[PDB]
Amino acid sequence: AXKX
Amino acid sequence: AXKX
Amino acid sequence: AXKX
Amino acid sequence: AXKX
Amino acid sequence: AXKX
Amino acid sequence: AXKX
Amino acid sequence: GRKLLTYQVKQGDTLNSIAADFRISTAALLQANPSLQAGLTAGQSIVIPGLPDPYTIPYHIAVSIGAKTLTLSLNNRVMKTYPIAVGKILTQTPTGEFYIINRQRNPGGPFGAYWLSLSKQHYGIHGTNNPASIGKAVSKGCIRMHNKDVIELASIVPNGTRVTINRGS
Repeated sequence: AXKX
Repeated sequence: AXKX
Repeated sequence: AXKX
Repeated sequence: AXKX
Repeated sequence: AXKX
Repeated sequence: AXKX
Repeated sequence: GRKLLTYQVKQGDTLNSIAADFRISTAALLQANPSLQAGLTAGQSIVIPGLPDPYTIPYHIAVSIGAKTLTLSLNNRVMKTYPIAVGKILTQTPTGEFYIINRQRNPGGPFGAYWLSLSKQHYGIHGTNNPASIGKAVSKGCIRMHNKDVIELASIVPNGTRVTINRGS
């Protein structure tokens, strides 16, 4: 659940 | 389980 | 997450 | 703080 | 994979 | 796994 | 041959958090999987030192969120079904494929005699001092069972047991  |  |  |  |  |  | 457990990681989970949640040594993780020190490979099956293979285990735990029950299947055959308690955190996982990492025996406190550590601190199973809280949904509590239920489970199922937390809907 967490952008990259 | 599960396939993408 | 946490445990008990 | 969480032994076992 | 996983079978025998 | 895997010496062997 | 040493059949050990294999955990599938994603992209976003901190290695430190994984080691902490699993209650294992960070060095051991890099020992079994030397690629972890370089980068987190999403979709890769990592080896967990100390955990047995989850398929070799002839015990399948089918958790039903909407039914607040734990279906214990021996050799793929339903043997017993016990009522359990689940929290809002349990309704998040649709499949909830987790494995038991370790089992704590007699903590001395009101943990419910035994504590079954799953692949997630909020998805772990244990007893309680108030059995009236079992069978219903809780705010943000982990999987809770009866004192005798957790004792029975801890005797029948070993480590690495595959707990499938299905919502049912």
